[PDB]
Amino acid sequence: ARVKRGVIARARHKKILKQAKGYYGARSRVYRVAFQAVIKAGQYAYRDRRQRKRQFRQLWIARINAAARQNGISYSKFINGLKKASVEIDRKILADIAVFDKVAFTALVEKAKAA
Amino acid sequence: METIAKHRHARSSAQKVRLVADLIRGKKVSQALDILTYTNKKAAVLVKKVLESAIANAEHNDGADIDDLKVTKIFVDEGPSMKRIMPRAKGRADRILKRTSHITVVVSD
Amino acid sequence: AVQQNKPTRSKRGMRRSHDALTAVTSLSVDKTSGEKHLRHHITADGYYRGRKVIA
Amino acid sequence: MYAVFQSGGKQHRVSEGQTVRLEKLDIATGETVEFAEVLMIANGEEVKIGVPFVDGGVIKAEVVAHGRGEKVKIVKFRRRKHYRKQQGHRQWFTDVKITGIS
Amino acid sequence: VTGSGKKPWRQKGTGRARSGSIKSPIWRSGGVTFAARPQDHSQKVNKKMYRGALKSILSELVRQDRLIVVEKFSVEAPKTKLLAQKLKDMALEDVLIITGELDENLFLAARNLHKVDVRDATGIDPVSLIAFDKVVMTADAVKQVEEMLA
Amino acid sequence: MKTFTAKPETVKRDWYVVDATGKTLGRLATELARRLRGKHKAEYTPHVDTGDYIIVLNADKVAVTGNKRTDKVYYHHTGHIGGIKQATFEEMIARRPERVIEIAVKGMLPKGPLGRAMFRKLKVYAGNEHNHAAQQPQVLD
RNA sequence: UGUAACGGGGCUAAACCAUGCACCGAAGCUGCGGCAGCGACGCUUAUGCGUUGUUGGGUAGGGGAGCGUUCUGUAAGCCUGUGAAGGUGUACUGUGAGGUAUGCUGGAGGUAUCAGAAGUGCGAAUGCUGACAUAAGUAACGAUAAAGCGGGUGAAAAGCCC
RNA sequence: CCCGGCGAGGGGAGUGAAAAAGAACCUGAAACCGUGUACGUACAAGCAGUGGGAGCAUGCUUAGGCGUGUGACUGCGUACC
Ligand SMILES: [Mg+2]
Ligand SMILES: [Mg+2]
Ligand SMILES: [Mg+2]
Ligand SMILES: [Mg+2]
Ligand SMILES: [Mg+2]
Ligand SMILES: [Mg+2]
Ligand SMILES: [Mg+2]
Ligand SMILES: [Mg+2]
Ligand SMILES: [Mg+2]
Ligand SMILES: [Mg+2]
Ligand SMILES: [Mg+2]
Ligand SMILES: [Mg+2]
Ligand SMILES: [Mg+2]
Ligand SMILES: [Mg+2]
Ligand SMILES: [Mg+2]
Ligand SMILES: [Mg+2]
Ligand SMILES: [Mg+2]
Ligand SMILES: [Mg+2]
Ligand SMILES: [Mg+2]
Ligand SMILES: [Mg+2]
Ligand SMILES: [Mg+2]
Ligand SMILES: [Mg+2]
Ligand SMILES: [Mg+2]
Ligand SMILES: [Mg+2]
Ligand SMILES: [Mg+2]
Ligand SMILES: [Mg+2]
Ligand SMILES: [Mg+2]
Ligand SMILES: [Mg+2]
Ligand SMILES: [Mg+2]
Ligand SMILES: [Mg+2]
Ligand SMILES: [Mg+2]
Ligand SMILES: [Mg+2]
Ligand SMILES: [Mg+2]
Ligand SMILES: [Mg+2]
Ligand SMILES: [Mg+2]
Ligand SMILES: [Mg+2]
Ligand SMILES: [Mg+2]
Ligand SMILES: [Mg+2]
Ligand SMILES: [Mg+2]
Ligand SMILES: [Mg+2]
Ligand SMILES: [Mg+2]
Ligand SMILES: [Mg+2]
Ligand SMILES: [Mg+2]
Ligand SMILES: [Mg+2]
Ligand SMILES: [Mg+2]
Repeated sequence: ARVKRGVIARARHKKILKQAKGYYGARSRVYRVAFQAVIKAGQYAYRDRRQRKRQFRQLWIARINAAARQNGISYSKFINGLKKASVEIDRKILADIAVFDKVAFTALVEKAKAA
Repeated sequence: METIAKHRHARSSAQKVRLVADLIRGKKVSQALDILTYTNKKAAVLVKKVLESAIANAEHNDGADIDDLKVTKIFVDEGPSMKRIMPRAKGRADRILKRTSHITVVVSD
Repeated sequence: AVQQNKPTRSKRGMRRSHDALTAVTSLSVDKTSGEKHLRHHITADGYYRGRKVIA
Repeated sequence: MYAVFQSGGKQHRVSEGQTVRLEKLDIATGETVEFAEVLMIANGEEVKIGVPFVDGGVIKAEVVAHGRGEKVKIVKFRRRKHYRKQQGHRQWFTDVKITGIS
Repeated sequence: VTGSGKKPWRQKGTGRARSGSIKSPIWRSGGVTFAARPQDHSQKVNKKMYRGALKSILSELVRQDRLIVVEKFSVEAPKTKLLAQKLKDMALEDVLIITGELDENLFLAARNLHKVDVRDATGIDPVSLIAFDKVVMTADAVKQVEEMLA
Repeated sequence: MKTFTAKPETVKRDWYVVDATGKTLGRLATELARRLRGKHKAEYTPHVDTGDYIIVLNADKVAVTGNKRTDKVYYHHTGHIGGIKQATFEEMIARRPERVIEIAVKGMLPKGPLGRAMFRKLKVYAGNEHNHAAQQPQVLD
């Protein structure tokens, strides 16, 4: 028996165009172009789930290095000082304590000074 | 009242008429009627007739009151084209489109 | 001769920006009859500067 | 009053009273949990570790929601090598409300 | 397809895509690459497979209790009014009546009745026995089927 | 949780003065580019112009080691048919002593709108005098 | 074509040779989840596993398990003017093909389940047909024999009539 | 009836259950061209996305948190067959 394939096409195109919804020019409107944009977007989305973790880790270290040199220590010594006193606090939090509770960040720099 | 009036299958193109439309928007009917009198385009005569329609249209049927009438939502929409075959040199044929436009106007207050 | 690959709605818009023809916004008023007309042109009935100069 | 603790292989800087999301646990939906994995307690006296953990620093929390996250789509695609691979993911979470810090 | 052999346009020269037919499947009108022919869809079933299946489905009706065995079952005259009423006393509805001694009276007045289907014991079927909810067999009919299948 | 990104409106900036008499160009221009960017501050963000305003004065008195007073060339094209103008570190100090520090900072800053924004911060002067006493700019070293 | 033979700034250390201790740095490795593929077995029995070890980049290609479409059977059953299909949105849900429920439009059909059969799924073939873009309101308006003014007609006249 | 050239076309009134069923007439997708509304956009370079992300425009229950749209600036990033 014959199968008209008109209902199903638009179903699977509309799925894709709805993902491209937002893109500039044809990349939004036109299926052929959108399909590529949607896939490349996926590739990048996958690729940057990895880079998200790196970028933030740089960004924290920068904050900590800045915050330490206010108190008079370079990051490399500050981390080695913390690790030598078996301190387990990660970068993410150190970058938060750097910004927020500077009285608490000061005491970490003393805690690290011992070693 | 919103009081619409329009010309469908208007024999001038969309882009040419849409150029005149620009001169009438948020504008007082009395002021807009004058402009189109002293604008020199074919589309001016075309769009005037539709506006001058819309005012009588508005005053007779529903709204009354000619003084307070501002042209709100005038817009031109590309209508059904008509394909004619202009022959070119060396035996090749070219489909020239005799384009048309739908001209709507909304005269409210 | 010929395009490499097609322009957009945007560019085509950008180009057409200047095609917007200006209005008159400068209608005269004839002194005697009070009719509106183009400056330095006669009126449609047949006046210019408050004097009939046409059949 | 705020404190720092590890749970889902990663730390969380939490205050007494507020809610926080963390990686899934094997606990009931409306049941308390006691973390003895505290790394820092900030107050007037900023208590810190010279060892693994403080000394007698407990964190009581109350489990609220046991939900699944937002969908994350995964498109592995090689160009000109006739290969694509669609895939999806909704990572689990546990949401907890902090009652007290000791 | 009803069309010319003629190459619509020559191979090269023109900028169009090389063709040699207006009957080719990739053109609107004329094609269908793999057009089906009238074909015999029926298949072989082994005697013993068929018999074994009828035995197997006819054995299951004893456990289901769909099979109703009866004595001298025959309507008085060719009238649906009697047959329709006599199923209420026996307390049935959607049936397959099977008889050895095929009475015409019983057949005539069961064409228009849809949930009833009358057969001869010779003409029992696989799908027929399975499809209908109840089944009605005469003691002669079961004697004939028993002896036929063996 | 998320990390604290800086928010322009809340950014309390500071003004500084830098005497460039007897300083090494690169060693100065680095230390400027660190500040202008705002990495010395603890609330640093790589998409926000957190860094401070600096007034470098006595730009003509800047020092350079070796033979770079003569040998350091400053090539720049004119965007024209074959116009490749050059200038030695002497000739640059004779003409425009501000340019020297400005280029050496501009090279060390990032490219892009934020990069150009954090250069506008820098204010270079040939003379010891400056006209920004209204800001009370603190002496930086 | 332009510095153009450190990637740039720039550097007398920010170059080099040697010793030491730091740190940064990958989808490597460990941490906490979640999935699948195998092979041992506690002895359960047709399987959860108390587990255990393990693997899981992939073209040609080989091998598994599925989604969906139209059609036929269960079906004179079941859902539908107290709103079907189609169109269009939204909110959930599944590892994926996809599903589920519902507001608008539409105004009459639809089809569970498990089977069966295919004209069964398209972005490319200078594919085929239709529609609509682009250049573009651009070139051109077909002979360099030439028009001008008045009056008429008519809504309107360089082009019609006198 | 009304505007209009005793036109084309339209608007009211009226038939009908419905006239965005009015002869192009069931449904009415897409490309394509429009009109309003929100944000962005005239010192900024490049497969135009993606990860971050202030601002701004907006809805909910609460007296504090969430969602949708836009996306300044910024790391990475040379389409598909
Ligand atoms: Mg059919
Ligand atoms: Mg889909
Ligand atoms: Mg010819
Ligand atoms: Mg090309
Ligand atoms: Mg293009
Ligand atoms: Mg443009
Ligand atoms: Mg060609
Ligand atoms: Mg055919
Ligand atoms: Mg075929
Ligand atoms: Mg640069
Ligand atoms: Mg040269
Ligand atoms: Mg150079
Ligand atoms: Mg390390
Ligand atoms: Mg594999
Ligand atoms: Mg591997
Ligand atoms: Mg069916
Ligand atoms: Mg159907
Ligand atoms: Mg359906
Ligand atoms: Mg289903
Ligand atoms: Mg099954
Ligand atoms: Mg096919
Ligand atoms: Mg197609
Ligand atoms: Mg293909
Ligand atoms: Mg070609
Ligand atoms: Mg072509
Ligand atoms: Mg065609
Ligand atoms: Mg065209
Ligand atoms: Mg041109
Ligand atoms: Mg030209
Ligand atoms: Mg021309
Ligand atoms: Mg010509
Ligand atoms: Mg000519
Ligand atoms: Mg004349
Ligand atoms: Mg002439
Ligand atoms: Mg002429
Ligand atoms: Mg007439
Ligand atoms: Mg309607
Ligand atoms: Mg039509
Ligand atoms: Mg109908
Ligand atoms: Mg229609
Ligand atoms: Mg447009
Ligand atoms: Mg600007
Ligand atoms: Mg560019
Ligand atoms: Mg550009
Ligand atoms: Mg880049």
